[PDB]
Amino acid sequence: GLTEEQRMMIRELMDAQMKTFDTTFSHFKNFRLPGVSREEAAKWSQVRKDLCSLKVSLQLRGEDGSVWNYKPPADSGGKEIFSLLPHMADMSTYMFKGIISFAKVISYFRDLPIEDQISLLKGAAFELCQLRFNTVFNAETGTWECGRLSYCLEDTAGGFQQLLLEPMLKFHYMLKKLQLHEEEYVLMQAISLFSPDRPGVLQHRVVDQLQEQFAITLKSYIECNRPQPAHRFLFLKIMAMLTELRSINAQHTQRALRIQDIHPFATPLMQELFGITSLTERHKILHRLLQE
Amino acid sequence: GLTEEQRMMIRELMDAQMKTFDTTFSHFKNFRLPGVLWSQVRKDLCSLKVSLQLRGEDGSVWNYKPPADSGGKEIFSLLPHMADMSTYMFKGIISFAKVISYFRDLPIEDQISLLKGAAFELCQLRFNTVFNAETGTWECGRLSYCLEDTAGGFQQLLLEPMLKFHYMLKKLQLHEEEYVLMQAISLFSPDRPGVLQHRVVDQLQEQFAITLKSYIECNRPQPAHRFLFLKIMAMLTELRSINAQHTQRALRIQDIHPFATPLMQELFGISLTERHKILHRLLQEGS
Ligand SMILES: CCC[C@H](CC)Oc1ccc(C(C)(C)C)cc1NC(=O)c1nnn(-c2cc(C)c(OC)cc2OC)c1C
Ligand SMILES: CCC[C@H](CC)Oc1ccc(C(C)(C)C)cc1NC(=O)c1nnn(-c2cc(C)c(OC)cc2OC)c1C
Repeated sequence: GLTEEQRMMIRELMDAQMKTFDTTFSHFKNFRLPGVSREEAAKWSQVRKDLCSLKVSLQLRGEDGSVWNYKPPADSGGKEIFSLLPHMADMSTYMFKGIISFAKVISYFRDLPIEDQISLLKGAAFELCQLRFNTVFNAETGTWECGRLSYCLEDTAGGFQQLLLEPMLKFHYMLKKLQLHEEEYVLMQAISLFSPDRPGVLQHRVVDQLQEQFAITLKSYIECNRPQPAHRFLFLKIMAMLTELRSINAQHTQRALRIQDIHPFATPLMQELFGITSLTERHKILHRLLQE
Repeated sequence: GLTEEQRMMIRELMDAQMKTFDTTFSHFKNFRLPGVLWSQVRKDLCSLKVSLQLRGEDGSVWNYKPPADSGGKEIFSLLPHMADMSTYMFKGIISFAKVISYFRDLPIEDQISLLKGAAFELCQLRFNTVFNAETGTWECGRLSYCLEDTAGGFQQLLLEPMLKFHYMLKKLQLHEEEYVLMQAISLFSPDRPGVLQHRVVDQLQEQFAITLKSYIECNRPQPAHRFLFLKIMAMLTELRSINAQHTQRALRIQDIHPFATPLMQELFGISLTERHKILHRLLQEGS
């Protein structure tokens, strides 16, 4: 029931996803692991609050059948709270490079000016990484299954209710419950990627028209491939989830900047995304990875 | 009821133990770990199957579960690590003997022969003092070694003689003084290979055993501790037998998969000073 142009748009996105999403995480290697004033004190108090909501354990399953498991330390008012940040910095950097490659395969992104390509990727990096993370999230176990690596949420005294307080966790549980198709995920990525209101975008009207066509394709896909009355508001549910993900991005980017200020963890590519010291001069690694 | 010489002998051994047993294992570092990624041999290597817990100062916990047996080299996953732990324990044993006055006055080659013969036994006796029998775990400070479940429960595990020894010795509820006297009796064994001053070592061994018997009579009056001295002596005789069996196991495993540290190879080798140059150096050094 889709136009052929809509069918070709989905084929290009799905082809982009197939070439750039390492679903098994087999090529994620050489990552770090946790080892075997008053205004400054107010900074450390906010950071401790940020790191407490997303507590996870790390399981690494070996080829031989052995299992290494890392339980995080409880907070003792020290730097133990940053134990898993180097590993997560390597994981985030590995995910974003796949995101950069994803966008480059899309023709509409390639035809944009390089400065708008940077602004869009800078604005949607966290969101496309979270959207890809949702497809490997097991809601029954609260575990992100990244091939041999596993990230299991820790049982905070309170259960599901206390975890749902955190907007990041509620997002992953709510998005998983919609049981989306691969095509719907990749259309969510395109809609998030081609956001006209990202800071620094200049071709606003072109990006807005592209986003509209991606959203119309998603709306039309749901009408054609889902039972019509039950999924009558599925598109609007997806759009509300994307709007909430944009809010979570701003909050967590602010969290990341505060942590980076007192404890530097970000990789050089992450520093470009966060704004740490012209768009091309400010983001020289991203420019190179887009010019390849 | 102990003689003044017996009281001083217990005091020197207890002082020796305090100075040379790192119960916290705080100075055990730079050890190999399992990497991130035959009938009776494998049957025992499976009975002695343990998980490794590493607790960091911050409160974090690294846990290693061993691979299940599919033949292959998975059975040897923790052996390199266990060789480093054993070598660290034996270095503490060397220091324990060096501070004892009766040992340092022996010829250096008999010091080598005695340490070579009692190395496994003295390490097992120290390991028993950190063994939690209800949890089946050797609690070595930040490191923990927890036995893995197997088919037959306690009955199948008790088949392994080393595991049976640890459970039986823990049941006797021994005091530190009794452990350190068991160590002395094992250390000053006249019948160890290569010993020349047999008579002097035999006289030393007898006086350690007499002190242990006298200590038990003076401090252990309950019906629970009846025949306790003779039970301990029988346990030492059983441990000497287990030493021979497990030393042969180690030589067979070393032949097919090398795991031994350089100091362990000197112990396993069958002049004495030239044969054991590392042990010779550690004995010549000070405390
Ligand atoms: C494998 C899934 C893990 C789960 C999944 C939700 O996550 C964690 C789970 C636990 C932890 C703890 C470290 C334990 C607190 C962190 C995280 N998670 C991050 O450390 C993260 N997740 N995304 N990002 C990130 C990535 C990019 C490109 C970016 O560019 C603007 C900005 C980013 O943060 C603002 C980042 C930096
Ligand atoms: C804290 C552990 C206590 C448990 C209880 C026994 O042990 C294990 C439990 C499990 C495992 C597995 C690796 C899992 C099979 C091994 C071991 N144990 C050793 O790997 C060992 N234990 N002692 N020794 C040793 C030490 C010396 C000086 C020596 O000198 C001649 C010869 C030795 O072996 C013949 C050695 C080499």
